[PDB]
Amino acid sequence: STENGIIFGNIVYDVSGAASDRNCVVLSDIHIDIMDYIQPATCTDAEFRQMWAEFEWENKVTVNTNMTDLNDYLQHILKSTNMKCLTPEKALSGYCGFMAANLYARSIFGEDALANVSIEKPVHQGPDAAVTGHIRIRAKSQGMALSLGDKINLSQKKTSL
Amino acid sequence: MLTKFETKSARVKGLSFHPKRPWILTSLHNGVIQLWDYRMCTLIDKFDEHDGPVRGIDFHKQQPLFVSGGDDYKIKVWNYKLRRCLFTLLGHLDYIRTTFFHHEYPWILSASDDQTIRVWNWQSRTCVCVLTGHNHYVMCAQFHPSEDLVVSASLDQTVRVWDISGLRKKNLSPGAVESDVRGITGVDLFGTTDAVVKHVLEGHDRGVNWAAFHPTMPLIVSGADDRQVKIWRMNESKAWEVDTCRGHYNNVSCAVFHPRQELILSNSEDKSIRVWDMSKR
Repeated sequence: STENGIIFGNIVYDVSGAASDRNCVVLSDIHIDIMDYIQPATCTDAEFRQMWAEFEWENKVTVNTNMTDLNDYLQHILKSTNMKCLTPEKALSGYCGFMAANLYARSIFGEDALANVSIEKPVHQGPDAAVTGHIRIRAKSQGMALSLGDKINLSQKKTSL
Repeated sequence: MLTKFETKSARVKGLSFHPKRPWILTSLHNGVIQLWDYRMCTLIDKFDEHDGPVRGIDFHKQQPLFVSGGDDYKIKVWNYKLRRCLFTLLGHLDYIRTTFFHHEYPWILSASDDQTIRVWNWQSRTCVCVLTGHNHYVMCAQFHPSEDLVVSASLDQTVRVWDISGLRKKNLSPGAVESDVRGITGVDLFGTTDAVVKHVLEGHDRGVNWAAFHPTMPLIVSGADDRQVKIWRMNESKAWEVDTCRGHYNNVSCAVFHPRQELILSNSEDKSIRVWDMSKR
């Protein structure tokens, strides 16, 4: 509880200089992010598609670039955000695949977020060590939504924070 | 390098920057007093001190507190931090421009925009000082070099510099040689705001918007109710010191010294801030 709508937290906080102390720390937080919050959540595909289109379209971020195949990479990202890819078609996340992966999640304060990311995928002189897949992010406010696309973008790779 | 935050609003007569904090406390004549402890781009509080206008802002001198003045005519000191009112007296027939805090017996000075300013004992109850020598409507009231020596700027077209006492105003002296306040080539006029020859300096320049002091010094840097903002040094007292500070188009509401910077910053009304030296000027 306690709604405060100061998004991403990052709200000023006080420790005060009020006694053996002349100053102290006033701080705003940072360090308060999304990837964690949302839990995986699920859907019927036809309805899904219909829905996918239907949803708050308004955010997307791109996937392109990493350190891994989207097998290990995808798993890693998935676990990191604690979120769902709804369903496979065996077409094949292996030989290429030339697979677009649909992901859904529902959070602790209940937003459902929808993705279709469509991605190249690693494999010798076939394709995938980048993507150039587009991550399409729908979350109700664009501001969190895009931000989520980012957040995930942060999540995507593994490097010096 | 960066102008971190910027929205044009507020119609601002009185102003102060936190010598300790990156606060700006701002007085509008919207009737508003505001403290924003400017750092986190956030206002702590905002009280429109009364229905009438607000001209004054001054420091208590401590760390984070305001002493405030409105057309209420009241000296309030309220601590933002402690969100409470320290000791209270209202004001005469005009608002409070400057304040200083002292403490033999935790003791107090209040500087005012009207008539008198009175300095009060709430401990071993006696009189430290009485200041008469103001009339109405003080634009910029000031502590001097000696902090508890002072200057005031008026819409009564005078300037007052006063001498105080621990039992009201007086000074004892007998050694000097000539004076720069008044004693050799050039010098600017007395005004009338009080009635003792300390120096009441002429605040006529259609009236004086601001007065600013030179710490050990008596040079003043001024805002004036003339295009002419006229600069005088009473640590010299030049001729072509009958300087009118000139825009292109009208005014020079103020022009000011920056403690550190040996410079003058001018600001005016053709849509402008005008840039001035004062190191070689």
